[PDB]
Amino acid sequence: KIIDEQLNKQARNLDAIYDFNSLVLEHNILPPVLLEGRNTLNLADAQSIRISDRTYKVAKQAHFITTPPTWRQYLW
Amino acid sequence: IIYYIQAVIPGRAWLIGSNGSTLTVREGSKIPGYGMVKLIDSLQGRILTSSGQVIKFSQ
Amino acid sequence: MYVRTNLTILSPGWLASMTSADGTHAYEMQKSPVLLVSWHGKVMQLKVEGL
Amino acid sequence: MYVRTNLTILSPGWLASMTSADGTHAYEMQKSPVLLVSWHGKVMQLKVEGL
Amino acid sequence: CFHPPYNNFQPDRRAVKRVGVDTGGGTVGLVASIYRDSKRKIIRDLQKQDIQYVEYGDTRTLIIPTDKYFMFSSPRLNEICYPGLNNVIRLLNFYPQSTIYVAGFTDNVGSRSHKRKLSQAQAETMMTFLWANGIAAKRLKAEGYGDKNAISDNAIIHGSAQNRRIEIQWFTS
Amino acid sequence: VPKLPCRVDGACDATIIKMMTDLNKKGIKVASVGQNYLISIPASALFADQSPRLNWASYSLLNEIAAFLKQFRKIAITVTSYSSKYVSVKRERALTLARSRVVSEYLWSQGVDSRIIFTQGLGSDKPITSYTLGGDRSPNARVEITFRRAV
Amino acid sequence: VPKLPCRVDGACDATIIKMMTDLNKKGIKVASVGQNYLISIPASALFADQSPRLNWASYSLLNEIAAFLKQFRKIAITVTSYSSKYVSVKRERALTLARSRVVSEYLWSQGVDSRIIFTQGLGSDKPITSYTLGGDRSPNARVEITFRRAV
Amino acid sequence: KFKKPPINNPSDDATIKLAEAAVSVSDSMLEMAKVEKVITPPSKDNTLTIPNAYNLQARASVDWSGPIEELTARIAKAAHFRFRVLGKSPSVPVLISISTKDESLAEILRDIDYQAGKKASIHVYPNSQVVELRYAK
Amino acid sequence: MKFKKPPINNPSDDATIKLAEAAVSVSDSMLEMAKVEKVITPPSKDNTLTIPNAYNLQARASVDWSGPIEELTARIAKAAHFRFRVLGKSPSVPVLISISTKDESLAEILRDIDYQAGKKASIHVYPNSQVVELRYAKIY
Amino acid sequence: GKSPSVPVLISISTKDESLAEILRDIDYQAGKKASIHVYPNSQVVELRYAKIY
Amino acid sequence: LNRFRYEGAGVVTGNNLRTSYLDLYLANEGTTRLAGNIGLQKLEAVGNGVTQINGVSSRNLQIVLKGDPKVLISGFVNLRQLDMYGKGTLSLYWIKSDTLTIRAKKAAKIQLAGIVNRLDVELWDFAQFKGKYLRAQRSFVKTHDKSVAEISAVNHQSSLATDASDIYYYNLSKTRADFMAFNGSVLDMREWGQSDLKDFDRYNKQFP
Repeated sequence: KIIDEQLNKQARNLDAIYDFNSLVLEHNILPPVLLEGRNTLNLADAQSIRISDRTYKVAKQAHFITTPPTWRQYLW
Repeated sequence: IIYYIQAVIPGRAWLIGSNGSTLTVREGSKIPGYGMVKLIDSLQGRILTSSGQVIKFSQ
Repeated sequence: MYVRTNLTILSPGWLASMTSADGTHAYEMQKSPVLLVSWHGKVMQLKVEGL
Repeated sequence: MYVRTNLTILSPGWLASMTSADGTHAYEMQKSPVLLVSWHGKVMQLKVEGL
Repeated sequence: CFHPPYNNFQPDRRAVKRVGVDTGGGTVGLVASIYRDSKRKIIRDLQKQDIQYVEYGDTRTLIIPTDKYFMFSSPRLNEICYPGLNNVIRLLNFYPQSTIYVAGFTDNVGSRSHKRKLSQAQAETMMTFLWANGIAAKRLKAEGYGDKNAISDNAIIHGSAQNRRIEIQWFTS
Repeated sequence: VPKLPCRVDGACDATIIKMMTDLNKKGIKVASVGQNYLISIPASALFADQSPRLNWASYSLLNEIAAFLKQFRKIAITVTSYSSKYVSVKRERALTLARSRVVSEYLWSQGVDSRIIFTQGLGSDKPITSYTLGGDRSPNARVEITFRRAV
Repeated sequence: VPKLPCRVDGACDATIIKMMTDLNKKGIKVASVGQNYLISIPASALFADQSPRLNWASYSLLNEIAAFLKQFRKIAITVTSYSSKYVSVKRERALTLARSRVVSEYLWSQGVDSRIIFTQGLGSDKPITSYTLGGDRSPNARVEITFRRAV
Repeated sequence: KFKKPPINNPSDDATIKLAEAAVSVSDSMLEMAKVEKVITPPSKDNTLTIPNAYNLQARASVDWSGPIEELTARIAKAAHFRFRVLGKSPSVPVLISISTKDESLAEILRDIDYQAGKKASIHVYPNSQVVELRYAK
Repeated sequence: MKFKKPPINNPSDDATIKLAEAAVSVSDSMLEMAKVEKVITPPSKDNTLTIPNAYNLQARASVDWSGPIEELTARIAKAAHFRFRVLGKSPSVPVLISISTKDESLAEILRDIDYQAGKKASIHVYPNSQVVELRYAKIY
Repeated sequence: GKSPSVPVLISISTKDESLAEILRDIDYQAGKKASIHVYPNSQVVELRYAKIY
Repeated sequence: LNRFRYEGAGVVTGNNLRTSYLDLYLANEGTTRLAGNIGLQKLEAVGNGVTQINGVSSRNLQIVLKGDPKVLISGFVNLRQLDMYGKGTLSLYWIKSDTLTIRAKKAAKIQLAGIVNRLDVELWDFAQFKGKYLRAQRSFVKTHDKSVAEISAVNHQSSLATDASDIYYYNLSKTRADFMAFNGSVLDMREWGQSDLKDFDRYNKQFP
């Protein structure tokens, strides 16, 4: 309760920094989410190691939406 | 080549060139790259050119 | 849940949306114990009960 | 075990290592009750709780 | 008596007021005046406030908190803490020939150009304030750096809060 | 929680304040700004007349300042020396360097947990004051220590 | 009952009408027509002679006005500044606009739960009274605030 | 004698850092929008101007949603102007939907041609009181 | 001899600290992204060509609005005494605008609104007849 | 060069020697993995990783 | 020819004069016309007379008036310091200088235009200084009772007024600092008509 009411008191800056509609694509479609890593090294066993510079993964494919999300469904 | 205005007075103006060329320019005078001077304004640092462009203060 | 009002719903999204010639907004969407709208530049929250 | 930190891990090694552009390290490794790390040229021990 | 807006930029007739209210004795009024206007008493008052003073040899420095003495993200100055500024003027009255440097320091977050502009704004505001307080401009010069010589870590909240600062340096000869 | 120490051992803020106040009362310059701390001592309590030798009685003050120093936690400590202008530049530089080297060696021998110790002496190149009437008695000649608090 | 508030928070109509009576007693013009309220303040009690500055005691009146405006629920506020004719038209307009900016800024710093605030200065471009013997002492020079009580 | 501090002021280090971060991100987003947004030249915009004729200054209310040909014919009849079209009628006729209460047929035609855009446009001659609907190719 | 340091404030909150820790990284990332975008794409012109300021546009304003657009711009026009026109059509999806500032005049306020609208809508002004024209994005 | 995924570790415990000797010792202990170079007239100290594999 | 001191209340007129430096001491309302190219670092006039000079080019010049002359000077001058104590009027065309210090006591009507890198102004009473078209990078203004100052600051502006002192600035400096003691006033007093006017930013919103 304390943290929720503190967050509610400090409201405007939260949305001001975490707006999404400014990032939403023109076609009212949420652009997808990407994950990046660098300097990856793995060892499977003896005589088996693999090294890569950077890796990129797609988390969630893009899709339509009616309204931009908010901090509501993430913080409170 | 680009010119600029430095000091502006009713009737008389002070002109600088891209190479540092100085000029004490009156209403009646030919200015290179911009043609002939017609009118100057003390209120607004805008000088129209006979060629058709506008010269303002530098930034 | 089907909701009729004259506000502008923002939070939960929806599926079915329509508007009258007088600006009355009707929506159909998934159940949710709350809603969040904007009135005249002020964000306000609506409590949904009866679930 | 998966560990997220920004220090350097010494004692039990690991199998998967990754580092962000920011400077945050992540490791997937075997399970252990303790870890040995280098802080600023100084050794340090970390006790693991809730195995 | 006095006026809260810096008494409209005039010297304070404070000792006469103190001795008058005392007589309302001469000796006790005089000792009260000397106790009030003692330099060490002034320094103790600054310590009582959120202002720091440092002396080392013949070069001396003053430390001012940007947040406590400024409107946030504003080259304007909060008027609440005006006693500190009055004390500053009274203390600098004791060094009528020293040259002046003033400098400003901000945090590590945001556009570097924006940081530089804000620091310049703060420094110029302070210098102009002093100029209005009555020192000829030829004795002063302002400077607002970025986040170069930090006195504390910026990855710590309290460290950065201590880091953002206003410094005033002055020599003697 | 019981396994975890309540505080870093041997630490007491009251003791820190008390000893720092006592040191400044003795007359050794101590200054604190943020995490950056500086201290300064005139050579009159350490060396003879332009001498790279340590007076025996100075060991008590050395022990006291070392005890205060070890209270905090650090990474690197810098010690620098400043001297008067007596003969040349080379002689002054060598004397300052030797003094700094010796005091750094003794400090490191003492129980101080500093990862790095840097030492140097600039002689009479950056005077702190224009008043140069005295020689080794001048406040300009001195030895100073600086460090950054480690979190 | 305790869950859903009976009224908008901080609502005391008795206090509101009492403070309105006090303001009208002090001479600040307060008027209500329909759902629209207007308040006029003579510039003499706030500013100096043709000055963009305020005396320290004026902050009390400013605080009273802010406390009043806190109570009501609104969206838009309009503030305008009228003055006499002194030298020109542009100078008077600039003075009025600056005064409006200052009062609006202090109000916004205070907790006025608005959405939009407009500031305008008209100088002496529209008088209010045929009597214009006084300068800033004349009642014509003043400031005015207008708003509508929305639901 | 009493100038109270602002009520909702960031009187804490965390709050002031948050507000500074908000300013920074707002500035960054503003720069993003500034660089990405495309403008159009007013010297080259394709919007038919006001015909500035007296009979075009009347006021009316109109609701419509459908083919534009009969609508513009009726508007021309109301304005007492001859009306004609040129081109080939598309298989799927251009459709608009205008709901309005009190304005003038000049703005009506302006918005009509705006919504038409590529498929067709309109031209007005006040010298010979005529309106032409020109199709595309 | 009491010893202290200048900045002493009210106690903070750990959750706020964590929020700041996230926010600083987010802001730095946005700054870098804006820098690289500016580098890759050179801007050409500015909206001030189509939205030139004029007299009686200096009456000042301060707003805080994070909702729809139409009523906001209508109130602005009513204050300015300008005839309001709308071209195009409001789509089913509403166009939302978030704005918060203090002491900004009409011209730059409108320019900021236009920039934030970006691709969805556009604003134009005509001081000759005191006309404010809002045009939607007609596509598809 | 690029920092390898395997970090480079050292163990240094000495007393009162020159910075040049410290750096030479560091380079010796690094060995095949990295190298140290100095440009005095430019006051530049540089390290280079080993391009290998 | 290097010196000219005129006393005798006569009329002097000359044109097409060339020199390196000369010093002039005019007296007794000597109606003086000069139409030559002349450099000079000193000049004094008694007052109550008119004087026209066309063409001045010197590395330095210092002038302090005593009476109430009516002077007009054309050319390029690097000035240092000016003082006024009577009912004087002065006007120039262009000045390529960096440091200027102006003191005004009784009445001075000064029409200046040029480039200034640092300017200090002190006005006591009945001083109306129209430094319009005189762009200055650094400006400092101190005004006592009954002073009017039209200024053209560029980047950094400092201004203090005691009471009934009006300062109008015809340009937005990147840094502004204005203070009023009793009845001071500082106003933008701009056009509002230009199509390319710029408004306040983060580093400008200083409120009177």
